[PDB]
Parts: sequence; C-alpha cells; structure tokens
Amino acid sequence: TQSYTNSFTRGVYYPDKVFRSSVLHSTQDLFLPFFSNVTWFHAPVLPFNDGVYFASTEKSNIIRGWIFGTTLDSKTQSLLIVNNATNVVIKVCEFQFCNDPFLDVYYHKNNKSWMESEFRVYSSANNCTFEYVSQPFLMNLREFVFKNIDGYFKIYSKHTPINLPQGFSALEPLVDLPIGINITRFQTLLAAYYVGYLQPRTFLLKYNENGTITDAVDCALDPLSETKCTLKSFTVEKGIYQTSN
Amino acid sequence: VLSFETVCGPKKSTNLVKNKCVNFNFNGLTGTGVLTESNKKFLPFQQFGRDIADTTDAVRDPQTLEILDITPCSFGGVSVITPGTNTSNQV
Amino acid sequence: FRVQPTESIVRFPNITNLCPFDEVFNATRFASVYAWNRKRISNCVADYS
Ligand SMILES: *[C@@H]1O[C@H](CO)[C@@H](O)[C@H](O)[C@H]1NC(C)=O
Ligand SMILES: *[C@@H]1O[C@H](CO)[C@@H](O)[C@H](O)[C@H]1NC(C)=O
Ligand SMILES: *[C@@H]1O[C@H](CO)[C@@H](O)[C@H](O)[C@H]1NC(C)=O
Ligand SMILES: *[C@@H]1O[C@H](CO)[C@@H](O)[C@H](O)[C@H]1NC(C)=O
Ligand SMILES: *[C@@H]1O[C@H](CO)[C@@H](O)[C@H](O)[C@H]1NC(C)=O
Ligand SMILES: *[C@@H]1O[C@H](CO)[C@@H](O)[C@H](O)[C@H]1NC(C)=O
Ligand SMILES: *[C@@H]1O[C@H](CO)[C@@H](O)[C@H](O)[C@H]1NC(C)=O
Repeated sequence: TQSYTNSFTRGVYYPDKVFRSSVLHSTQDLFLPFFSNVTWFHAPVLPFNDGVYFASTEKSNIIRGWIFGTTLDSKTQSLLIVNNATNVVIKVCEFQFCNDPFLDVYYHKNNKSWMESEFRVYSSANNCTFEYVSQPFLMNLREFVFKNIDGYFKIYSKHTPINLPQGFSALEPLVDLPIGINITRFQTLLAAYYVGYLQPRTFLLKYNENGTITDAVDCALDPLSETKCTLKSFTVEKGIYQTSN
Repeated sequence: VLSFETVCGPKKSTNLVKNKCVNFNFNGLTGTGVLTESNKKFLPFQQFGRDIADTTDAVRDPQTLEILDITPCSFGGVSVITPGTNTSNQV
Repeated sequence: FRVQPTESIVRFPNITNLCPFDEVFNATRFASVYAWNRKRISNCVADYS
C-alpha cells in the first residue's frame, strides 16, 4: 500500500545545539520540503536517499524497531535499532540471513494479547563494533528524522498529541550515535507509516524568547516566501522586492 | 600488545572563576571575556548561546547544570585633555 | 586601553566510561601464545597513565 498524502509543515528539527532568543535565523541543511507528498504504508525495501522522516500514530505498542544498511549481506556492516519494553538496544552488527519476519498464524488480539519472548531475526551475529543501551525511544503521534552526515548518525524525536495534522512542532535531538557505516536502505519492524525524504533546502526559523522554534518558512516554495527570506522577516510591507535572478 | 588504528585521552579541568576577564575553553569553544551568571533558560539539550551578530553570548559549563554569560572585558580608546603647552603643563 | 586577561581556564565534562585497561592487565589467568586473546577497546577514555 502506497497511498499518498501531503505533509503540512511537518519535519522541522533543531539544526544546532546553540541557543537563540527572539531572532530569525536562516540555515541551509537537509529538510523535508513544505507541502511535499509522503507515502502511507500498510501491511519492500525503501531507497533512503538523503535522510528520512518517520511518523506513526496508534494507541498500542505494535510498532518498534528499525534496520538500516546498504547491502544487508556479509559484505558490508549493517545497523539495528530495537526497543524493548523498558530499554533500547542499538547494535551495529552484521546480519546474514532473514528467512521471514515473525508472524503468528492467528495474530488475533481479540482473545490473546500476549506476545513476549519471540524476537529472533538475526541469523548470524558476526563481529561488530558498537552497542548502545539507554532509555526507551518510544513512549499521541511519534515523529522521527534519521540523518547520516559526516559519519554521524543522528536521531530526532517528538511526541505531539493529536485530536499528518496541521501545525508546527520542532524535533529535538535525541541520540547522536557514531556508527560510521554507510546507509542506503532501511526497513521497519512489527511486534500506519509516514515516510518522507529530505532535500538540501534552506529555511528561516523563528526562535522564541525561551529558545524554541515556533514558526518557519521554506525559502523555495512560493515567491512570497522568497521575499520573506530576502527581507529576513515574516511580515512584508507594500512594495516591490527583488528576490532572485 | 596494544595495537593502534572516539578513543581519546582524558582532558583535565580547571576551577571556575567569575567576574574576571579570564580565558576560557568550554568543549573547544575558545574565547576571552568575563564570566557572570545569567537569568536565561536554555533547553535541556542546548549547550551554547549566540546573539544576532553570531557572537558567543552564554555558555553552559559541561560539569554542573549552570549557564553563564560571556561579556568582553573593558576596552576602548584614551584621550588627553590639555590647554596650550605655553599656558600650562598639566594634563 | 585594554584589560589583559588574568588567568586561563579549561573546562571539560566529568571523566567516565574509562576503558577496561584495568581488566586486561590484571587477568588472573592469561592464555598460551598460540591462542592469544584480543580485545577491541573502542568508545572510551583511555588514560594510559
Ligand atoms: C505527490 O502527491 C500528490 C498528492 O498530493 C500525488 O497526486 C502525486 O502523484 C505525488 N507525486 C508522485 C510523483 O507520485
Ligand atoms: C532487550 O531485548 C533484547 C532482545 O533479545 C535482550 O537480549 C535484552 O536482554 C533486553 N534487555 C534487558 C535489559 O533484558
Ligand atoms: C568483521 O566482519 C567482517 C565480515 O566478514 C570482516 O570483513 C571484518 O574484517 C571483521 N572485522 C572488522 C574489524 O570489521
Ligand atoms: C562509504 O562511501 C564512501 C564514498 O561514497 C567510501 O569512501 C567508503 O569506503 C564507504 N564505506 C564506508 C564504511 O565509509
Ligand atoms: C518561558 O518559560 C517560562 C517558565 O517556564 C514560562 O512562564 C513562559 O510562559 C515561557 N514563555 C513562552 C512559553 O513563551
Ligand atoms: C560532575 O560531577 C559533579 C560533582 O559535584 C556533579 O555535580 C555533576 O552533576 C557531574 N556532571 C553532570 C553529569 O552534570
Ligand atoms: C604662548 O603664549 C605666550 C603668551 O601669550 C606667547 O608669547 C608664546 O609665543 C606662546 N607659545 C607659542 C608656542 O606660540
């Protein structure tokens, strides 16, 4: 299932660790384009080009874990992320064979809702380098953006309650794990997917007095946004303005 | 045998001095200025601070959960006020 | 006129996650040379002193 939907100003994250109060900043980094189209996934390997935007909402904890890699073979190192009930394990260890993802013949939650101690997806645990354990990543709508720039793998997260809904929610950094591996493909795991891809765009964020982003404008959507970015302001007065060439 | 090929030696620290023009180095953020406490509220993940002119304003020390401003210690020009040298010699 | 600095300070985060050089050196029983142990010490502060 690849039903398409538009992203209404979703996928904004803090670019740096610095703090700014009551000032508009223009930055040129990877971002999800405003009003771009995303793909819903239901019950395949994604191309994972220049970052990714992951979002999912549900009242259960069915969704957990991700796998990254460029070949998923013994030739090249592969990465894993899996969340437990009380912890998370992130080990960049090679995996050779994947016969089939685990799937119960019944998988009915109307009678039995217990699915425990049934996780075995790695056929061979070869030599590897890094392993990180911390507080659970997941807890409402969950939004994650994964990047791989200069050998650093960065993960952002945010929990936005809903009643991709409209609004602005900034993604705060979570864990900058230094794997060093090349990533060209990714895939989600089970026990309602929003997938979007980033481009090297330029933005103009608005910083609150407390230091949080409230609004942003994409400098390549419509001529009004280009005028706003040129003037470095969110309100434009009457007149004629030169924007580009 | 320890073969060689993230693994870096411990970097020692120095006591924190305030209200004096002191050279500082906070996680590689070299600079010079006076160190004073600030009534700001950084986010949990932020570490530095930067004003409209892209100049470091406030820095959070990596050890304790405190944030302090960075103000350059006083500089400026000097002037001499004197009457005519024939009239007098005081300045 | 310019006020010169009076001191130089360097601040770095607490030292922790020290490498397991203590465990390698004080092994109660080592192995023979033909089957020699190996430990990939990575992602830790060394403190060779
Ligand atoms: C982009 O999203 C729209 C829905 O707004 C869809 O009609 C269109 O097919 C998408 N683009 C591509 C290349 O599929
Ligand atoms: C987390 O799940 C993995 C999956 O096998 C398991 O090996 C590990 O022991 C779990 N964590 C804890 C603290 O039990
Ligand atoms: C780890 O396993 C891979 C897979 O064969 C191998 O090529 C590599 O030499 C091993 N060691 C390291 C340090 O990567
Ligand atoms: C990743 O790609 C770069 C260039 O695309 C290459 O030099 C490097 O060997 C690849 N593998 C790793 C582990 O960086
Ligand atoms: C900034 O934080 C203070 C203290 O939590 C709060 O009172 C104030 O409303 C905040 N400013 C906002 C949300 O604009
Ligand atoms: C570093 O050690 C000091 C000792 O007083 C402690 O207060 C501080 O919290 C430690 N660093 C951290 C984790 O903030
Ligand atoms: C200073 O004043 C006196 C008296 O007015 C005059 O004689 C003298 O020439 C003056 N000095 C100079 C350098 O002109």
